[PDB]
Amino acid sequence: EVNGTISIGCSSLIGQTLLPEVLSLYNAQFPNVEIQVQVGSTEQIKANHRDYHVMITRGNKVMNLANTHLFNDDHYFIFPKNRRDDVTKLPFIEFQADPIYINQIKQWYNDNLEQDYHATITVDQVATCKEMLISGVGVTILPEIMMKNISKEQFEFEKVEIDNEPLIRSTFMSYDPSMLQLPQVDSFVNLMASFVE
Amino acid sequence: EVNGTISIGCSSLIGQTLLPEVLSLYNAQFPNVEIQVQVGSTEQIKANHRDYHVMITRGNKVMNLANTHLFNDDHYFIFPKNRRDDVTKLPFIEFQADPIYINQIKQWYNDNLEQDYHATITVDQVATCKEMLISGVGVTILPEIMMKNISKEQFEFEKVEIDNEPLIRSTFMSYDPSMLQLPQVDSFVNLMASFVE
Ligand code: NA
Ligand code: NA
Ligand code: NA
Ligand code: NA
Repeated sequence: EVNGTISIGCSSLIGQTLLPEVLSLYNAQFPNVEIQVQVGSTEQIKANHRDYHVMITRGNKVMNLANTHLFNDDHYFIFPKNRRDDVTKLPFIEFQADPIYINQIKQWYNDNLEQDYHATITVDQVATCKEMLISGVGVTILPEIMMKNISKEQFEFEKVEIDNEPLIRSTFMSYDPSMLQLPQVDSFVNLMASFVE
Repeated sequence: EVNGTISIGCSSLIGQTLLPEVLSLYNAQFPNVEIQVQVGSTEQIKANHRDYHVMITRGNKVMNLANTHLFNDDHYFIFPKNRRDDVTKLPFIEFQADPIYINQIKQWYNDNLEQDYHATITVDQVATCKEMLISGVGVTILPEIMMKNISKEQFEFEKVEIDNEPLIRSTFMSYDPSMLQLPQVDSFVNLMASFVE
C-alpha cells in the first residue's frame, strides 16, 4: 500500500490543466500519498530540480534526467470577431518563455500581419495572458491546451502555421531514475505515461 | 497624450481576475502605454517593490508606501455534491499564503469538520488550487473573486463564517507617491480607484 510524500514541480500552465486531471486519478487510486505542487517557469522548475521527485516542463528535455514526451501543443492566434478589420492595430499580449519559442511567435506575427512585431502588454504566465485575452485587452497566440472556455462566439481562432507546418510546443515529464524506487513516485510516473497514451 | 511604460506587480490570482478587467479599460483609454505585468506571491511582489510602478497585493498594507483599499473577499468551502456524506474523508487542497490567513482556514476546518486539519494536497497558487477542485481532486476554501465558472450543479458552496462573521481577505493597491507624476501611472491609479468604487 503506497504512502509518503511526492513533490511535483511543473510549468505554470500545466498546473492549470494537465496536472489537476492526472492528480484527480492519482489521489483516487493512491489516497494516502501527500502531494506537494510548485509551479513556475520551465527555467525556474529546472533550476530547483533537486526539490522535486518529478517535473513536468515545456520546450526541450531536461539535462541529465530521464525524460518522457507527454504531448505537443498546436497554437492559435486569437482575436475578437467584432474587431476583425482592425486586427493589425490591436495590442498583442506576449508571455514569457525561452527565446526559440517566443521568436517563432514574433516571426509568425511579422510575416502574417505584415508589420513589425510589437507587444503592448507583456506578462510572465500563459494563464495571465489567457485572461487578458478573455477580458478584451487584445490579441494573442495560445497553446491548444490553454484554449478551454474561450468564447467561440466572441473570438476567432486561427491555427498558427509556419510554412504549412504547425507551430508546436512539447511537454516532457522528467525525473532522476533513482526516485522510481519510491512507490508513490513510480505510481505517478506510470500513471502519467499511461494517461497521455 | 499619455505614453511610456507602466510596470505592474500583483498577487497571482489578481492577474487572473481583477487586473485583466482593469487593463481592458486602461488600454482602451490609453493605447500608447506599454504595460508590463509580473505576478507572484504577495511576499515576492513586496520584496521586488522597486521593479514596479504600482502593486496590487493581498493581506495587509505595504510598508512605507501609499495604500488604497480595493475590496474584500468573502470565502467559501467547496465540495462535490455527490460526496456530501463523505466530506470529512475527502482530501483538502491548501494554497500558500501568510500564516494569519492560512491559520484562519485551518481553524475553520478543525472547528467545522470536527477533526484535525490535514492538507493532502498543497499548492502555491490559488489558481492552481481552483483547478484541482474543478478536476475532482478534493475540497477547498476559495476567496469569492476566484469562484467564477465553478459548476453550481457539481459543487456545494458553504460560506465560511467564524463566529457569524465572514472570513475575509483584503486587496490593496500600493505605490510610491513620487510615481504619480508619470501620467501613465497616475492614469492607472485613478482608474483602479474609480473602478472598485
Ligand atoms: Na511564461
Ligand atoms: Na502570445
Ligand atoms: Na498563494
Ligand atoms: Na484552501
